[PDB]
Amino acid sequence: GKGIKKHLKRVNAPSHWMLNKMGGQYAPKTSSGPHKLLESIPLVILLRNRLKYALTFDEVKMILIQKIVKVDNKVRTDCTFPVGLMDVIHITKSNEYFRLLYDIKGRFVPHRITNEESKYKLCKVKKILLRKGRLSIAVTHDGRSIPYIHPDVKVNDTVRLDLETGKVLEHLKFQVGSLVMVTAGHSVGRVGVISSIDKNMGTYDIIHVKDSRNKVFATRLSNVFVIGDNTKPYISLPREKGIKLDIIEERRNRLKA
Amino acid sequence: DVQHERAYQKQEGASFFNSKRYWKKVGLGFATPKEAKEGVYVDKKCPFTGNVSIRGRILKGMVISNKMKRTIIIRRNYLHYVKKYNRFEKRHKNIPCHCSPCFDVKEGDIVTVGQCRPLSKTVRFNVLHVEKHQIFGSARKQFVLF
Amino acid sequence: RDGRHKLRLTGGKKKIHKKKRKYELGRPPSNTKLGSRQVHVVRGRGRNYKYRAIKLDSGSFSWPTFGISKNTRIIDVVYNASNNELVRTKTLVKNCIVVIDSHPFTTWYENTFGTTIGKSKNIDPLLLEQFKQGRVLACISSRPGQCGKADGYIIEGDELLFYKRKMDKRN
RNA sequence: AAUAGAUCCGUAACUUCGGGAAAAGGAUUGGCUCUGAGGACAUUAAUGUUAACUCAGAACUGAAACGGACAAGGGGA
RNA sequence: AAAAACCGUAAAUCCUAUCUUUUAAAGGAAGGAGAAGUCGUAACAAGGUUUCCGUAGGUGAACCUGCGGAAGGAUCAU
RNA sequence: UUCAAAGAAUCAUUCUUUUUAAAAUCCGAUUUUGUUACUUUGAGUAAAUUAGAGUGUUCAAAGCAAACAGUUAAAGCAUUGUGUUUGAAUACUAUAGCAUGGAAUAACAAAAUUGAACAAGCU
RNA sequence: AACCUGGUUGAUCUUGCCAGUAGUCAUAUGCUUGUCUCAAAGAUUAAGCCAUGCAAGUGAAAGUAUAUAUAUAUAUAUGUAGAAACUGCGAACGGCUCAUUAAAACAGUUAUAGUCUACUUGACAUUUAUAAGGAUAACUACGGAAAAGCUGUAGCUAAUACUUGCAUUAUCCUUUUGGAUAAGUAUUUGUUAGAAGGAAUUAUAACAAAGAAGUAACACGUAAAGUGUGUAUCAAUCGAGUUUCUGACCUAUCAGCUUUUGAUGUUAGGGUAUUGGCCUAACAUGGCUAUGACGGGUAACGGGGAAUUAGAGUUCGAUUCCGGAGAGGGAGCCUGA
Repeated sequence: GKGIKKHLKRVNAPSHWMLNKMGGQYAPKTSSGPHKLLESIPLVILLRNRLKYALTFDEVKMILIQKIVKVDNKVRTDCTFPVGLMDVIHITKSNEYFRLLYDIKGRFVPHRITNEESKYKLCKVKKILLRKGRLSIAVTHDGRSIPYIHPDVKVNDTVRLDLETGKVLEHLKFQVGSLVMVTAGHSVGRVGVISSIDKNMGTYDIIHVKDSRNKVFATRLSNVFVIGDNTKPYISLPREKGIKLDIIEERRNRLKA
Repeated sequence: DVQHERAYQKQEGASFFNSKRYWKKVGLGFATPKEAKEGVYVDKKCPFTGNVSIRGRILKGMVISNKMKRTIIIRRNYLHYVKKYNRFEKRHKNIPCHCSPCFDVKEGDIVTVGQCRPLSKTVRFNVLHVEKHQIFGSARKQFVLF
Repeated sequence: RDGRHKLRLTGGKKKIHKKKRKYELGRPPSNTKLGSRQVHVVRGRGRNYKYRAIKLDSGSFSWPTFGISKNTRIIDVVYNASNNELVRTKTLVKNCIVVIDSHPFTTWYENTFGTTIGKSKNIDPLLLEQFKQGRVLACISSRPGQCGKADGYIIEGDELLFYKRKMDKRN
């Protein structure tokens, strides 16, 4: 037959998964869920190859059996569960909270997060639908459906979704001064203020983003994520703060120690 | 005058009883022809009148034959780069396009077409705008950089 | 059953590999006669059920000038734009012309307006005699081989005039 | 003795390019009920009156039979 | 449920035709190689009839002859 | 078929900036002025392989790791315990397609037995 | 490392090829072989034929247990397990091979405003009830056949197997409150109005008809109320089918092909998950071609890639990954997302 493929070859795995060639012939195919396979990482990899808590898949299963790891404050027990771009995974045993982010290089890194920030996740809206009764519902990057959004929320906006109540608290627009983070581009993981946008009739829309050091980089509209206004980010960025350094000064300031 | 088939041509979507001719604005910067605005024809595959929608890509070409009913043949000329000899070579490809009766298409005038859903075994494009172009010789023979 | 095994655009024939897949499919037609209502069920792709009607005698038919639909029984199919063996063998297809019992429509007109929304429309004269005979002309609008029922609408105006000329400078 | 009418299809070597050729070799054919096409004539773009048998197609039908008798090439190297 | 009929999908077998590849063959006619074989002397010298071309005919063979060309000639020249 | 002119910065030069026709936009000033080829920049660029950064697998082929104090404790941080620092870069991914700056070189377009623009009156 | 050398002659300078030279993740083979590391391996020809054995099964809270075994206070109420069997899910992934295949497949680039989509994830629902019905496996006993994943008759019983079936909400008026009014999820038909897209016959809404399938007659237990299983629709996700543009080797001693028998297009329909000559009927005569159509050949699966490379190039790519195809050769079909 020709049904859905259910295996993932090790070399065919996404690059940011960052697995070794000789470490077996297969990679864990993420179960279908809230995030795309390419745009996410299974929690098996998250806490075997990143947190190093478990050194085999079986120990990953042993961890997951105890309802101790919660993705967005709800217990998850699927080994190949897609965690996705930004969300709060809380481990109760060590009482630690990680918000998943990108880095300037473009891999998925857990970021240590305090309790007050761990109940406060960001969701980039992707679609605005209206169902029966003229009730509007937002489809977010998280694969989440939020009914009864404010009318002022637009298609590309980003809402602060509270983890417990699942309700939006406030939304951020996509003006030319809005802080943004690139999610899949050549400049994945970069953070900037959106210098400008341009609308292409019937084709991809490009936006040019200004860095902290006045560095302009362009990207497609489909893979940007508003993370705040001009004032400041609404989350805590990793140690590079989303500032991608050039290949020269990166070596230069790595050398000095 | 207009009903020449052994079926009633209706222009589905026109509305006939309550309301307050049907046409749409196709988009992509193309203007709906006044002939489509105020015409009497009915064409189920017309971009501005029928059920089809223009999505995909836009091309331009030279009309090679208009002897099919509401369907014309467009030749696209282009240069293909032969790397070994570091120079180009003339090549062509002709694509069939549906032509609405709102357009008076002759032999050798450049038309622009937009991709639509498969309308026949070979038609996947529909003309959007016609610009008259005087021709000399055989349109198949002549070469236009478009 | 679809998409191959035939000449190219140029006229050349294509050597065939990739024998027939299930998703090409192509089930046999449903020559829907008129008679006692009977419908079979066909399991299409993805377990979506389709209702293959074999015989119908009634259906929902609409008064489009008034925009009101009433269920009624069809009498006889008298024209179809396609091959005219379908009318002779009395099959129901998407847009064939049939005859409809007009009594439900006349009764509805009486109970709503009286006298033998968007009210006071003055109808048309040419449909009056067709009503008075008792049987009216309608065009099917559903696909009985797909939805399992034969719905339609009364034809009037120049469309009715066109079909009237096409059926009966005439034989 | 073998078909042999007609319709549709297909037709080689060779050739003086004209033929060979009805090459060879296939299929169909009744009856019935229908459908389509092919004309002429007058009135104020539209409506009526009327003729020929000739083709094409579809159902149904029968002890699979139908150029039913009559008539009527055997081909090829 | 058996069973049957009808459209449809249609394996498979057979007939016919065409094409492709391989292959037998009396006889015919080439080419190449081998050896001190037989017959002549065609070409290279003006090669003992200058050589060669196209064409045509003839002859044991190389070849000969006619017609028109070329010098790659044996003439750069009263 | 728009040529050109004038000014700041290294060495003697080289390099940077401004305006100079016409039509619409802003009360003397606020600003766009064919198409394509071509060329420049980007976006999408699966990995393995390739080039290539780092990394003493005892070297190398490799691999993507690893490194650091610590005869067992200082230091960092937490208001008593908790190891720490990291790397897995970058480029290529047609010639075609998307967007993009463009002055040169190439084509095509418009251009008269005519074809305009403006002003006034008329519909 | 951007390289040349021997060979025509008595001798010379050329053209010109033969030979030499080096590499090959390129095969075979000969001789020889003390260590360690690394690791290709029935592709070439026979997608030839196969003995034998294995290669897809699955129950740790959570469908169904008087097969049966066990343990707690005293024949009781709890449990612990549990062969077989019914039910559920998977077996459509994976693995192998490269025969077919020459604008086909494949690759980059699009579209799906022309569609389907199990598991998983997020939202969220409409026209006897102190809990409804028969019928069956396992099993029991009587059997048949040399043999098989063969099964006959009679008797019971379960189930999350199969099948029936039980409030309420919203709206208008005086104007917290009292009165009054209305009630189908997809899908199909007819008549209308109309946050987003580039463009809607879009979302959605109104009226008139139909109308599936459902909304728990189900099982275990988390804060010092949860879960599992199942279910309508939408969305996401894992995918898929079609689809735009561009790109391929040799051959003209293949120049005209296609078109009754669909060839190109129109109209109407049928069919499909959807578009489409995909198919049917009527109609028109179109469509491709020296910029190589149509044929023929390939000891041709395509690509990522490999060898050789100064730069160009030339040759290879069955074979780690991706896509395609196939299971002796064809065809047909059931279950199922």
